[PDB]
Parts: sequence; structure tokens; C-alpha cells
Amino acid sequence: PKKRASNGRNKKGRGHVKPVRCVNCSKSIPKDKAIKRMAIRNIVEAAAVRDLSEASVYPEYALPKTYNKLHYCVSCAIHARIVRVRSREDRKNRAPP
Amino acid sequence: MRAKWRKKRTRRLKRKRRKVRARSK
Amino acid sequence: AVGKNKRLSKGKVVDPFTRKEWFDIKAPSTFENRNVGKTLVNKSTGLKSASDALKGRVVEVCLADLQGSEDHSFRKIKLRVDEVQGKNLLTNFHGMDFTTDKLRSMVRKWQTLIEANVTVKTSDDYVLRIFAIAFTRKQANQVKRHSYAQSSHIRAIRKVISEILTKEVQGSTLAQLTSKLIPEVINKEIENATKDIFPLQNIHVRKVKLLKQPKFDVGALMALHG
Amino acid sequence: AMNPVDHPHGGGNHQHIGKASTISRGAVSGQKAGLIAARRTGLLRGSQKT
Amino acid sequence: TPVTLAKVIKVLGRTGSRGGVTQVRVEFLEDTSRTIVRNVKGPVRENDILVLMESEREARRLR
Amino acid sequence: SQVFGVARIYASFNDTFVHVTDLSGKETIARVTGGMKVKADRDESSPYAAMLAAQDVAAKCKEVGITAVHVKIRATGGTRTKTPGPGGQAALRALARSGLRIGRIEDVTPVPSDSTRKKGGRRGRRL
RNA sequence: GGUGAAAUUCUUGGAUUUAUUGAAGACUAACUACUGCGAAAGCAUUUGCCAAGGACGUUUUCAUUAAUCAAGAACGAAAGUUAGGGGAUCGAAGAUGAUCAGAUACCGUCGUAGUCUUAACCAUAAACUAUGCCGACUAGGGAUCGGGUGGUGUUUUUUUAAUGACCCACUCGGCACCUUACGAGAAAUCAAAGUCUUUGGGUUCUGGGGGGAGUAUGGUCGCAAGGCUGAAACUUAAAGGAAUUG
Repeated sequence: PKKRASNGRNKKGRGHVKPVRCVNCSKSIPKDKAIKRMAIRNIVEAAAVRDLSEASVYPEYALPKTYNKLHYCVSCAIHARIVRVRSREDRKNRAPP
Repeated sequence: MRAKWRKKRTRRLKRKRRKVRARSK
Repeated sequence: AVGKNKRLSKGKVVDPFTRKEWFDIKAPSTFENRNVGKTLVNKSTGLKSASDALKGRVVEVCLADLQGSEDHSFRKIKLRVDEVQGKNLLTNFHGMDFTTDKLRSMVRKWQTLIEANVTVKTSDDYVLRIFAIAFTRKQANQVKRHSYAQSSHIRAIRKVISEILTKEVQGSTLAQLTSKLIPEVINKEIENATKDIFPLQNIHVRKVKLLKQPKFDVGALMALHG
Repeated sequence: AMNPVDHPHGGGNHQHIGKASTISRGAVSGQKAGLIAARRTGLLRGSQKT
Repeated sequence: TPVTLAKVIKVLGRTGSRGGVTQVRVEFLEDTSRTIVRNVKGPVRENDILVLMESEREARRLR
Repeated sequence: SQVFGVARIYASFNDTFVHVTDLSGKETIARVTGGMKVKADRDESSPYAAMLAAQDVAAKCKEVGITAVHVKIRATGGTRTKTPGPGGQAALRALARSGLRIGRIEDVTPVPSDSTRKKGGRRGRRL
């Protein structure tokens, strides 16, 4: 049967969507169907922050971060525990916590 | 078997029919 | 891998630190920190002419470094090695660029990006390709989430931007460009042109590439470095 | 198809060359029948590569 | 053999695939307030001194 | 006052390369990598090896005379993983605790617009 | 350098690498969404030109000209073919690293055809929303794209005009959505998959247990690959759909 109403993607009034590649497997998957997330991560990872602050040529340094979108396939996503499988009643929470 | 490969087997068989019947005709 | 290599030399010392000499590079008149840095180069034998072998270079340094200003932090200037006078060598403009972290911060969805490009000549014989980035924004008193434009607004924004670019650069020489881009008055010119179109925040500038300069004119460079 | 007097391939009860047709550049006038100063032969598949 | 004597001030939790090891937060005594988070094998508790043959490591996890 | 170099890190999976140079770049100093530090072909990417190289190049740069460095982080990008290995954090922690001074950290990973082609088949890498 | 780990391979002839240029081709990230357009396939830099289109507004015009359709024609992803070009990445085949009991399969390094394009062919796809086209009526709610109306509404230049961008309300048309379940259905589920045993608004196309078989033959189209049309004999009691517990 139709397991979903949108078939695991978002295609209405298109008929076609240009593809996207994953990053582990690099599988050609569409965009509306993908597991796009967003990595916004301080470059320093919260451990070396004290050392870099004290050793900075300039204090009051912003200490910028990596900003980038992360497209994942269903397989590698589920395997890397990004998402996980959901009950037949809670598949429909289209928003996150 | 898988339907696609069943199709491929059928096609190869079919074109072989083609060739043999060309040989006889 | 410390001990894996099957051959370091299929073909079958002096310390380069001692073989290298120091040099000290200064900015032009358009930036308050003239003295900006140093560099190294092998000792100028008659075989090599370290002067020219070093002349063929460029350096990116931050405008916060050159003006003390963390608001100017997000812009970097490439300054070309153009003159050398006995280890107090001098530069001139080569090209601007933002920081990718800044760009990746300002880019976000539920808004509309706009980008324009122009490939225009200046008053002083250079020919430069400048770009311009502008964003949309939810108005105050607005309630919608995205504030998407309607593409005719965008094409018009493109036209007015590009003609502003040509107008300015056609008449402003190189140093004048630097002097009016360090404050970025151009962005406020855009916003004052367009505030009857869209609120239009985050209207910064984008890279600029000398496509062909005139002759060096060491006299002009020294005039800058008076 | 000629006779061996008339060419360096001619002759034989079968039309066959016998001796390889890739000829040195430093051959002479009388031997330079065939593929001369050749680096490779056969069907080329790909690119002139220049 | 210059080593550093540093004290576990917190235990993060057990790891190894077999519960055989743990992760702990340890403060250097020399150069106080210099924290680290590192691994231990044996039975250990709070406040516990320990010699470390280096300072500059933090192994996140293990199986 | 303080003399400045630039750090030029490239934190690829399977290896975190570091090298330091003049502000221009052609004046290159002391390129070192994880595999230059350690043995295991898998540990080429080890952050341990990364910090090892960081301290060794710190020794080289202190004994040649640099004081500060402006950091330029890079990753594979282009077609490939686009995200750093652990040696990034490892090396910056290492030089921070080594004491050489720090400025102007920036990411220059090639994040190309409208790339050529992503490798590894359409179906993917069937690991 | 690659990996789960390794290995094939490149590195004093300086790889890998960093800086300044260059060339070739492809590509049009981020903005990019329960968002748009298009009959469908499909379409993502700018600018210019070519004609086109839907909706909207209309106290304009003609006047029943219309719907759906065999036959019959147009377009028709990828792959593939023909001759030229182009020819970077990627990569059917194939060689090799290996792992394996075996592995011409996965993973790895190479890599021709191809990938791109001009002219001409092919006429298929899970070409799926597996849901024909026209029309009407019926439960709510909200959000959104486009047009329009009204509202001293707000913000915008020169305080202030326009305009524009917002807010509110309404409206027509669109991509869809949240909830119910009156209704329906075998159930999943569905604002139609409803208004059907209280059986009829109009029309077209297809199916009649499973396989054989989308086979055979005959035409017909195509250079070919193959496509369109398309049975029978024989065999069989089940295959199959949706849900429940294990």
C-alpha cells in the first residue's frame, strides 16, 4: 500500500526534481526526498577554546564557525543514526522537537 | 526470476529465433 | 606511514633559513597601517633576481588588520607586490574578498537573495569585475515568514545596482574606489535608491578582479607611497 | 599480390606479408614499403591526445 | 620521564564495548584549572590522583 | 611588532595536512602530515598525529623565528567530503598550548557552485 | 594515496602540497520551500531579441460556436543507434589490487563506448499522484502563489504626493495542507477514492482466476536495437490485496 501520503519526498506540481548526491554513499537522490540537515559547528569543538583565547593575537575574537548544509541519503542517514524509524502514528510529526 | 531478466532472456531467445529463421529463409 | 616508502629517490646541505633573507611589506596611502608585514626569500644571487622573483606575488590581509576595526573584520584585501625599495617594499591593490564564514552566516532561507555582476572600466585604465549581494527581509509590521520577492523587483534592483556601479567606477580612480569601499557608502546608496521597492537589508559588496592594468608606473606607486 | 621481385610483400602460396610491415626510419630506398617510423598500429580508440 | 600528576574530579561514564574502561574529567594540579577528559582502565573514584605520561590528549570514545 | 605567518591546514579524511608559510605563501615552511608523524595507514588521519606535527612545526617555526600565524582551514570539498577531519581541532589545540600566537581563522574549503560530477556511481558506494 | 583494515599506483626525475596565471569541457550549489510555470516529458546566472500563455479586471465583441473521443497527427526523461564535432570529470565493458571456499559481484586504482552538442532516428520508463477528461452539490479551520477591490491602516523618499513593501478584510483562480467522518470502502485509508442495491449527469479507454505470454504467427514502423497490434495449445486451485496476533 501507500506507506505515506507524499511518498517520502515533496513533489507537487513538478513531475521532476533535479537530483542530489549523498556524502557517504554519494547516491543520486532527489532534493525534496533527501535528508538535508544543517551543520553549524564551531571550528574549535569547545575543547581548545581556552587555549586559543589566551593565545590569540587579538582578544575579544569572534572565533567563527563552519556553516554548511548536509544532504544525506535515507540509508546512510538511518545507519549514521541521524534519523531513526518511527511508529505508524508518529511518522506524521512533520516538525522536530 | 526477476521480471526484467526474464525479459532479457526472452529477448535474446527471440532474436536468436530471428537469426535461425533468416538462415533457413 | 613513517617507514612505508619503497623508494624516496628513483633518481638513483645548507640551511635554507640561512639561505633566505627577510623583507618588509607596506600598504598604500589608502590604508592607515602602511607597515603590514614581512616575508622571506632566498638571497638574491645574480642568477635569480630575488627582486622580481618576489615581485611576482600577492598577499591577502584583513581590513581589521589594516584599520584596527573589527567591523571591517569581514573584508580581506589582496595587495600585490608591485615595488621593492631595499626591504621596505611597497604594494598596490589587487582584489577584495569576503570571508566564507560571513557569507555562510548571512545566507539563510525564508528570504530572497539577489546578486549582480558588472565588468566595468575605471577612470584610471584598469578594468575590474565587481559583484554585489543584497538580501530581502521581513518588514516591521509584517507577519509572513519568508518575504519572497516577485522577480521584477529583482531585475529592476539588478539594473539600478549595475548602473550605480558603472557610474561610480567611471570617474573614481583606484584609490578613490578603495576610499569609498572601506566605509561602503555604496550600500546605503542602494538602500536609499530602493527603499520605495523593498526594505532590502544586508547589501554588501562582492569580489572584484583586475582583468588588465595599465603599465606599472613606478612613479605613480611612489606618489602613493610618498 | 605482386611477386617478391616486384615488392617486399609479394609471393607465397598464400597472400601474406610474412615479415612485419613496421619499418625503421633508417631503412633505405627499396625497403620503405609499409608503415614507416611508426609508433603504434591498429585501431586507435580515444584521442589524438595533444 | 617528565610526567604530569593530575586528579580525576569527575567521572563521565563507562566505555569499552565490555564496560572495562571509563571516561573521566581530570584537572592538572601543576598549572591548575587546566582540565582534560581522558580514559582509565582500573577501579577509580572521585578526588583521585593519577600520574599521566602526557597532557595533550582526549580520546572521545572506544568500543 | 610580532611577525606573522599563515597556517594553511587541509583536514581531509585519511590525512590532516598542515603547513605554514609567509603571508604571500610562496615562502613555504615545514610541511608535515600525520603519516609523516606515525605508522598506521589508518592512523594517517589520527588527531594524535596531527598534534604531533603541530608541535614539530611549532619547534621549526619558533627556531626560525615566527611569533604568530593567521589560520586558513581547508577541507577536501569540490566533489569530496567537504567536512574536516579531527586533525583540524587537534592541530589548533596543539599550537594553542604550544604558545604560538593566533589570528584570523577562516575556512576556504572549495564549496563549488555547480560542480562537475560526484564520483562513486549513481547507486552509491555499496559498502 | 586509498580502505573496515590493506593492497594495486605516484613520489631526489620532488610527488602530495602552497602562491600567480592559463587552457578544455561540464555544471547553474547555498537562496531552494507541503513555493512557481508547463499538455506531459521537463524547466534554476545575467542581459538582449522572438513570438506565446493562464489567472485576474472588464456594464467590450460573436453567439451556442461546446465536452469526450476510435481513426488519424504533434511532443515525448535516460539508455541506444548514423556521420561529424567536442571530449575535462564521471564511467556500461575490460585489465588489475584485493576480500572470499570460489568472486570476471560488492570496496579500490586505471580506464574505451558513452556522458556534451549540431543534423537525422528510436517512441519506451514505477513516462506514478500506480488515482482519465468535462460539469455540479455537499463539513469545518488555517496557511500560501498570482491578479483584483476596500480599508485616514502601518513603513518608505522631499516629515509628508504618488508609486512601492507591509497589515486587516474580502474576492477569483492555482501547488497543497490540518481535523473530522456525515458519507464511502474489503481494509489501508479518501474533500473525494463522496452525492452507488434508496443502484442512470456526459463521454473515452481498459480488465474477467493464475501461468503459458505480452509468447507464436501475420501485418506494420524503425538502419538496427526493438516498438504497435497480438492469440492458441497445454497446465493449474489457488495466485493475489489489506489488516491482526505471533
